[PDB]
Amino acid sequence: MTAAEHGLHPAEYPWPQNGMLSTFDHASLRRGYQVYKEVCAACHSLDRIAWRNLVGVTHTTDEAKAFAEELEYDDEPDDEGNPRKRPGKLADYIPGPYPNEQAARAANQGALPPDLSLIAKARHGGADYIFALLTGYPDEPPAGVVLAPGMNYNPYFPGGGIGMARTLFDGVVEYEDGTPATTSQMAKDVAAFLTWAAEPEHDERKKLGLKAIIVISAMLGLSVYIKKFKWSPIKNRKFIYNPP
Amino acid sequence: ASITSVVKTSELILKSPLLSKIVVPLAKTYVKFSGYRQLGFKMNDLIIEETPNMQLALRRLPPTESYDRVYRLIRATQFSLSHKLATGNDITKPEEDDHYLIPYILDVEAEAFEKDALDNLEVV
Amino acid sequence: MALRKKNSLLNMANSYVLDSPQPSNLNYFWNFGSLLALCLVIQLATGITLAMHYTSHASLAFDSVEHIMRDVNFGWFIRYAHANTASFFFICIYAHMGRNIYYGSYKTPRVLPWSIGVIIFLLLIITAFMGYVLVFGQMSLWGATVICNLVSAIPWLGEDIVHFLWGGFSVGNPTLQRFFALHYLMPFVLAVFALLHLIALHTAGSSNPLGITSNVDKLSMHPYYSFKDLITVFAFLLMFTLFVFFSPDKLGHPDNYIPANPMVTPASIVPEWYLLPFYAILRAIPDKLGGVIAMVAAILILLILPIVDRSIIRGNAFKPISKLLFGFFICNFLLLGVLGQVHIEPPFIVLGQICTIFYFSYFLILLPMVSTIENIFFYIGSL
Amino acid sequence: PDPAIALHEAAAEGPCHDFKHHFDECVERVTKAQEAEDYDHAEYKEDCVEEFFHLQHCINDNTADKLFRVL
Amino acid sequence: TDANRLFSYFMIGSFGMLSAAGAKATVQDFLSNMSASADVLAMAKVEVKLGAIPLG
Amino acid sequence: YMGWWGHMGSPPQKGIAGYTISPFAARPFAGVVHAAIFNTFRRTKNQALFVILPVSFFYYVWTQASEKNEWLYTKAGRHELAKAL
Amino acid sequence: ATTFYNVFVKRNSAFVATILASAFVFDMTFETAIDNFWDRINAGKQWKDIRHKY
Ligand code: HEC
Ligand code: HEM
Ligand code: HEM
Ligand SMILES: CCCCCCCCCCCCO[C@@H]1O[C@H](CO)[C@@H](O[C@H]2O[C@H](CO)[C@@H](O)[C@H](O)[C@H]2O)[C@H](O)[C@H]1O
Ligand SMILES: CCCCCCCCCCCCO[C@@H]1O[C@H](CO)[C@@H](O[C@H]2O[C@H](CO)[C@@H](O)[C@H](O)[C@H]2O)[C@H](O)[C@H]1O
Repeated sequence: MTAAEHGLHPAEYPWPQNGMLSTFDHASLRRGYQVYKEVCAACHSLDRIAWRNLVGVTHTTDEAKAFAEELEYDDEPDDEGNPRKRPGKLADYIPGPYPNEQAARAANQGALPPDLSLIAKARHGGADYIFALLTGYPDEPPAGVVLAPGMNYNPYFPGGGIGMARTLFDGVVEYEDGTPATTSQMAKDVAAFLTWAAEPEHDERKKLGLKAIIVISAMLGLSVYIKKFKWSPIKNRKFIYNPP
Repeated sequence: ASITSVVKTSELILKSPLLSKIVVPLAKTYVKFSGYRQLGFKMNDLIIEETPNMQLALRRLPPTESYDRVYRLIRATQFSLSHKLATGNDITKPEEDDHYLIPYILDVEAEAFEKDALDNLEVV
Repeated sequence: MALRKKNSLLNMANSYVLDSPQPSNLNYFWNFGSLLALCLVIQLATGITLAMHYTSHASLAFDSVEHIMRDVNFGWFIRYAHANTASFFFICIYAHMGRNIYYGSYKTPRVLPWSIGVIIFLLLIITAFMGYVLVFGQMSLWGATVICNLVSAIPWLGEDIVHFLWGGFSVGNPTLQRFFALHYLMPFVLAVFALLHLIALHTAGSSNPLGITSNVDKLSMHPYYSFKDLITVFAFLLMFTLFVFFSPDKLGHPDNYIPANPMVTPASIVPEWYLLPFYAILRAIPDKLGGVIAMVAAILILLILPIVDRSIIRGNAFKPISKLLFGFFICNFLLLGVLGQVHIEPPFIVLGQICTIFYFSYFLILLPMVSTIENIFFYIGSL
Repeated sequence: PDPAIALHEAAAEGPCHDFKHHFDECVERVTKAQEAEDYDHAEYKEDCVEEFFHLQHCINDNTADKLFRVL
Repeated sequence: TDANRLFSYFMIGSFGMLSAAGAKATVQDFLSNMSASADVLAMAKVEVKLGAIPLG
Repeated sequence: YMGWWGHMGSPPQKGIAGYTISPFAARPFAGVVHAAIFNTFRRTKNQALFVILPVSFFYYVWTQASEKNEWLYTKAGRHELAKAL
Repeated sequence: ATTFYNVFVKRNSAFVATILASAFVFDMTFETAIDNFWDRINAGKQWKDIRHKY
């Protein structure tokens, strides 16, 4: 296929979580949630993440309960069997901006903004693809590209014409930690956040892997000693042949 | 394949002057690269023995030849597991690589193939 | 008489794992059998565990796998372990088949364990294909669609058989639920055949890397191969660890993290990596039915190795020409694997066909020719 | 202000100068070709995507590490 | 010498010790999948306000 | 074709004397350094061609094919691609 | 050192008891040691490092 049809492959950026022994930077995760909440959540759902998932990752229990309690969720019907709403609880999933696909497409000139809970796993490149895509809208499409109406040129997206417009501009977010909200900073943070959303076990997984590597390495070393020890009678065997 | 087949074909080649002139040197190089002599085997030690015919041929070996074969197999097995090669007297020299088994297997097979032929005879 | 010999049940165990007489010179390539048994055990344990959390209904399947990843304690590990071990199972099975072909394990008197082995290999393929569908991501659905449509090629009844497999007119809920049930079952059938091929082997005993009899020099299976098997168990677990803990998605297709969507067709529908060589063989033949036959024949042709190998010598340790031919055969099989995942474009179209011709000509032409010639060289060469 | 803006410009003028020129020349040709009439009724319309990709790929190789170092 | 035997049993014993520690870790982590999952533990401690409830 | 301990099905053995020492009496890693260097080099040298020849050939084949394929889907390769289809 | 063999190794009951007690100790200490190591190499990154702000 042409390179255009594949999309330009994103650079390998040095994410804090790259590295066998490296966790996510949780401060970046928290900043990235704030970017999700103030920019992406207008169009994109995060349906696989519950409020409880933020607790002890990006937010305290209290902050997350506050986020949940601001929203209304469908309760069990009342005693006359009429529908009711309740305030959110930590067990609730973060609610989407649109009630269904059709509503989502209608609001986005036919394109359906995907759920972002898995998007870091669901694209070649992961964090790097999300970072490259958000930051990779050129001012002007390369001369000769014909965009379909309601498409925007972005070389990282396969085919080049993406239904999502550029959305990160310097200072669309005001970070609560005083970090300068530059396009690149926000893209890095949100890309980190989405990577966490796709693989929330990441930090624990890598720590258990370290323990496993160490134990299994030692067992491998010892198994070699023990094999050699037990086999030495066979390896060391000597013969004398006297033809009868 | 049968040892009979291999032996007959080889004799056709050794007859033809042209053929032998080009095949004999190749086969000698092949055997050098084969490297079975480096484990102290004779060629015949390598022939597949888990066949009724070959079991019969091995039973027909003279006791001496049979005892020596068992030694070469044991010795080679030990070199294999040690990942060592034979050295010195354990290396099979070309003059020691005698076809000790071929006559016995050729006799066993001759009878087995005659038996097959005669099982299909038609009185005329 | 010792209990392990006296008691009939213990004696069966004893005969396989303890007093079993093995050649004293098995090399590390004889360790794949036990690794495959370890994979099979890991797959049973992780698989049965996933089954406790997975829901087979198409409305819930993908979400149940997300629930396993996110909510179930250590679900991430059990899921990744199961998914990665499926890859290791095929690495080990190819290694095991490679060992068997190189060392002539398929020759008499071991034709039966070899032939049962070819069926185990087919069951593994079916098992792994069905398991892949259960995720019900995009690759799950589209892979099921295209692979099950191959049966449409069967003349007269083909279409009817596909609708019968699907339980419907397309891949959907009925297909998913039946693949769950069969995917659960197939590993037990596979375990039975694995046991049968061992029982078949026990009459001849294991071959060895020299290809001579080992009747002259035997070693108890335990402790010698017990402790030798530990080394590869720990080496395997190290490789397992690096995938499962540090790169759990390296062997995966990202598209399988998008829920199945019958409308959107993914960019490139490719099978899992271990089925790719067979996929290349299928693409090589232009005819639909031809392609399917070739693909099946690429596996079933292994059954003729006992016949087409005309050598008087077992295995390749001492056969320089056969070793070169084997090297080319293996590398061609890997090239087929690579061509299984490229786009159907020049120049890979012609190349795929040439590799497919080389694949078949190994069994049908080259091995019979080379093995005949080497017979003659050994005889003339040692005169 | 966005650190990327300056880093990209620096990498274009410096280590990716050859690729910058190719993209520039390409755009000149294509724009001129679009200016000419009966362009819409041509078979082949040239783009600059290839050259753009070569440039971007180059810029990214010379920038990625520098950019993430200042965030 | 006893030193000589003891050393090889130290290697065997270390291997047994890491196998035991590894097995315990494997068993414990693996079986924990069957304890209540995160979503179940959430749909568990129900919180109720009391301001809404009138006397009697 | 194989028996069991005591009747394994070996041809009669006579006149081979086999000697070995206890695992506790041997150094399990005796001459490991020599083997790891010289023995491994010997075994690898003797097998090198059988790996290098097929690997190098099929890698070259793949390299040529992937480079041609890449070139056909450029601007420059438009004409050659049109003919190839 | 004969003494050590005689006490902990000679009887298999004692040897297996020793191995399991050692596994217990190893498991507890290794857990603690890795926890500390992990926290040092990932310093200022983890939730426990930023939690104090809230
Ligand atoms: C107002 C609309 C809108 C906003 C704001 C928005 N997006 Fe999107 N996004 C879309 C639409 C529509 C698509 C689908 C594009 C297509 O398929 O052509 C999309 C696609 C994506 C994709 C996947 C592209 C692919 O490969 O399929 C990612 C990742 C993404 N958005 C992330 C974000 C992030 C991160 C933000 C903001 C921080 C964001 N989006 C803001 C509308 C939006
Ligand atoms: C679940 C899959 C399998 C398992 C668990 C398994 C297990 C084993 C075991 C334990 C052995 C004896 C030890 C060894 O040589 O490695 C063995 C030997 C053998 N297996 Fe397999 N096997 C499997 C699949 C296959 C397949 C797919 C084939 C063939 C296509 C096969 C053919 C053989 C043969 C021919 C032998 C005898 C080899 C010899 O010792 O010379 N097996 N297998
Ligand atoms: C040879 C044994 C097995 C093989 C090769 C195998 C292979 C696979 C594969 C490739 C998948 C796709 C994994 C993924 O990408 O997520 C899978 C999924 C699954 N397998 Fe198996 N499997 C085996 C045994 C079993 C067994 C015995 C069960 C018992 C039920 C089982 C249950 C499952 C379940 C529930 C899934 C879906 C959840 C998931 O995708 O992880 N498997 N299997
Ligand atoms: C590998 C998994 C571990 C479990 C073992 C497999 C379970 C199924 C095995 C039983 C199948 C029949 O297996 C068969 O059993 C008998 C006795 O056990 C063996 O019989 C062999 O051992 C006994 C003594 O050890 C002798 O009486 C006999 O002369 C000899 O041939 C056969 O060689 C084996 O082929
Ligand atoms: C053949 C079986 C014999 C019977 C044995 C029964 C075993 C069942 C044991 C399940 C117990 C799990 O209970 C729980 O284990 C987990 C790990 O899994 C420990 O969890 C600890 O380590 C894990 C990683 O391993 C971290 O994710 C966690 O933050 C930490 O608290 C808990 O501190 C313990 O409360």
